[PDB]
Amino acid sequence: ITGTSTVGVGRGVLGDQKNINTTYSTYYYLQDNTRGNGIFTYDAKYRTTLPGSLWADADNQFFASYDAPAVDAHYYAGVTYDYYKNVHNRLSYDGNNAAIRSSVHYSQGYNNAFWNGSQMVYGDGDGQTFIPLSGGIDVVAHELTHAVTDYTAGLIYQNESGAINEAISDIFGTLVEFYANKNPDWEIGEDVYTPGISGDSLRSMSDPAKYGDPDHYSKRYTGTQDNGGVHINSGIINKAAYLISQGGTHYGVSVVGIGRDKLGKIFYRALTQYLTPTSNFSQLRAAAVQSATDLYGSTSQEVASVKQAFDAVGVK
Ligand SMILES: [Ca+2]
Ligand SMILES: [Ca+2]
Ligand SMILES: [Ca+2]
Ligand SMILES: [Ca+2]
Ligand SMILES: [Zn+2]
Repeated sequence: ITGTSTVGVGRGVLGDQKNINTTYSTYYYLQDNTRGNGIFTYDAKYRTTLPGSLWADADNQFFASYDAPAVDAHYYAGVTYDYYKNVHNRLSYDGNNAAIRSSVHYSQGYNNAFWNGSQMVYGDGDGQTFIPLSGGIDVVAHELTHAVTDYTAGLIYQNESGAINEAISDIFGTLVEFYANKNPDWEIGEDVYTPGISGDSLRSMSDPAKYGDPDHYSKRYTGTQDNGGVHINSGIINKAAYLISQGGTHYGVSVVGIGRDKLGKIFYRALTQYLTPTSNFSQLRAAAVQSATDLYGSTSQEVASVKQAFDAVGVK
């Protein structure tokens, strides 16, 4: 809508207060004009019809419990946009400031969130397996990174290339969590998964096997579930990425960490320069090595740590 850019205040899913960018024209809408061509948040009102209605509010105050997922989806889309702009010089997901759109209150008791090809969608959860999914910044950034992947490498959502696709979203979802820097960890979804159980998460990058996910190529899932295990075999790549950043010894191979910034720069380059739609794990290794070579030299510690980390998870 056309109006005056302004600032509202609201409470998110976890009860924390934040400021959000809004647009005023009779109502106050969740439209943020300060970022590229805009961030737009919609109410799907418990239906599956998308996008729903652009979020309208009478007083620019978003403290109703019904408002909370909209506040978070809107605010964390913001932070994610900022991460890509400030750290990798990418303007929105298409690289040309495309509008970011999100719908919340999608369906009823829906325990997921997804990028549908054109927008993010967030369920409310059923109140015991999940609370509203936009409450976790790693989740929001994971979903938005899918949009990024679709516009660059375009990894097919199947088998190994799908696992890479999922791993890239977890990796940057985690980097974005560290960027916004409030309780960052190497777990996925910990803020919104099982509200009545502390210490757990949906997936772990530091130890994927914690939840039964492979952490070595020899343990990869080769059946047909989950599109050939795109959320399962990603644990192998997630583990490599964790090692590259933080270091450690894994299956007897030792890896010197090079830290988060470099891991981000390497994986973003691999993603935007060398990965293609059918890249498999072995090609991801070559892409990451080549990336680190471009950035730090063939005989750097960085190239050596990348090699170390893929040897550790059994990927040649
Ligand atoms: Ca209000
Ligand atoms: Ca966290
Ligand atoms: Ca996390
Ligand atoms: Ca939990
Ligand atoms: Zn995903």
